[PDB]
Amino acid sequence: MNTVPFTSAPIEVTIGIDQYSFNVKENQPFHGIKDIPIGHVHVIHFQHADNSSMRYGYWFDCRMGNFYIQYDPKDGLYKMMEERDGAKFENIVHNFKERQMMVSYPKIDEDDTWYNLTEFVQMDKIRKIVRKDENQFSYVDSSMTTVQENELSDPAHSLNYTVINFKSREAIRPGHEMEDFLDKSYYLNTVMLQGIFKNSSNYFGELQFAFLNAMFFGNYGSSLQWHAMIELICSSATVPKHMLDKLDEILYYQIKTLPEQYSDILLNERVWNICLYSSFQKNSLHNTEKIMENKYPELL
Amino acid sequence: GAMNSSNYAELFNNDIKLFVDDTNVYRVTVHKTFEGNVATKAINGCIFTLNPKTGHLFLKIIHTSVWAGQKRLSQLAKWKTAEEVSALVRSLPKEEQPKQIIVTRKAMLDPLEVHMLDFPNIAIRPTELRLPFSAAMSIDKLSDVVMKATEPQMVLFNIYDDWLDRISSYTAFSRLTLLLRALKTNEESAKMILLSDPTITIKSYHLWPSFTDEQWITIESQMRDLILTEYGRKYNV
Repeated sequence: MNTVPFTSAPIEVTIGIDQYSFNVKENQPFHGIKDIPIGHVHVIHFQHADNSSMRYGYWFDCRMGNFYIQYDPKDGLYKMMEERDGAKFENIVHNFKERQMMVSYPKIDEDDTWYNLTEFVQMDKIRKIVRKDENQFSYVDSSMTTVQENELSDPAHSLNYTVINFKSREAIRPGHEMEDFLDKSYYLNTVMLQGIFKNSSNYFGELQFAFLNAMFFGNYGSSLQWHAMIELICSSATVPKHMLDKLDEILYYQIKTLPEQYSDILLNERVWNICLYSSFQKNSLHNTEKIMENKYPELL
Repeated sequence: GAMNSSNYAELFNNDIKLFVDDTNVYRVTVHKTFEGNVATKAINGCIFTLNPKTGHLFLKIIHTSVWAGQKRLSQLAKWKTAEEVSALVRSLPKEEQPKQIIVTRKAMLDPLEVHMLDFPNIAIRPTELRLPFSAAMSIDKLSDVVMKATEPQMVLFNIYDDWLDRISSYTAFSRLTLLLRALKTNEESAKMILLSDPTITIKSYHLWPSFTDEQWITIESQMRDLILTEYGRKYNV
């Protein structure tokens, strides 16, 4: 079990760790989060009590180093940092644990929610979508724009999601216009899976990471990417049987985890109605269709 | 974005543009089968591609053979239209290629956009105008060349005859739409109005009769009267 210590909590803030959240009061004696499950990526995220604008946070994997949070009163945020001194860090964490100044990652044993949301998400793939190669962890916030948003303004602070565009030379073979537009199987299987992603796992990894950025930060560009990657599969007549079965499980846990009160801004009516009722895969997402009908029958 | 009565004069500026109407591409007669079911028989169609400034009409004849063994023909018809327009642009020298193409039906937007991906500088636009280009097959000479075609064929016309010698393209387009609106509302009445005086003929190289300027005013008056009557009848007002 890994630990992310905090130097202090000088400003009142809601702290998230993955799907969990805790309110911390200004100067409350809070010194971090222990018992973090090894083997998954994690996100630690922040919303200041005084500005419910700029949700921000850090993707990390505790296997890749010793990370801590320290408030920066110049830049006015909680910053993730790496401690390279193994002994200093073990000693910092042991003191804070002994003084019980740390909250415990509150995983229920039966509960596979976090695994299910991050099954294909790899820290090495996050660092290629979020480029800041001097850190082993990745900063994301509410307002960061995607490379595809910038094409239609700072390249260094962008989300480098794979560009998907159904009306692009990339998506449409010359002489196969109608065929490729109405059945995107060639765009999905040759261009995206064989060409760019190399395998379904990397494709699902980006899809899951896009969803989580949409949910945790209300990152609009991420929400657009999540929907585009769903639509590309649902709009392909030819999809490997295992990809469809896995997609149904992925989306089921995403829909299950969404805050009930956020369905209006994070779910795209057209895409979901298409996927579930119109598309080639209308009959292929049983679990996702059942949770969407019972939990958001309005949207449809 | 969309073309309407607020940006009407844009049609007659010096930026090359074409209207595309697909309403006569896929044409059927519905009939009973021996077993008492219903079936369609396709007849020859046409794409109506018109430069509203010059009157140049690119009439692509759609021969019934293009439908043989195809499914979902009303959907294919939009894509075949987009394919042939795209082939037409590529066939024109660069300085003749349109800067915009306006589709009379919004269902053509995605088909044409996808077929024109090689031409990012050509704007594909819808219109809020209710244009009567569906009545093109009420012009006897256009109907004749479509129905006689034995293979796919492109035929070039000037839908304004020699009118631009005497009137502007705004006025020529207004006369064309009035004529086509009348032919669409009551073909029989419109056609009677146009040929009632057998001393006025259609030149071999023209589509419409050789009316003097005063005769065109009388004709235009009779077309408006026809359109109004039919409207009163339609709506009992």
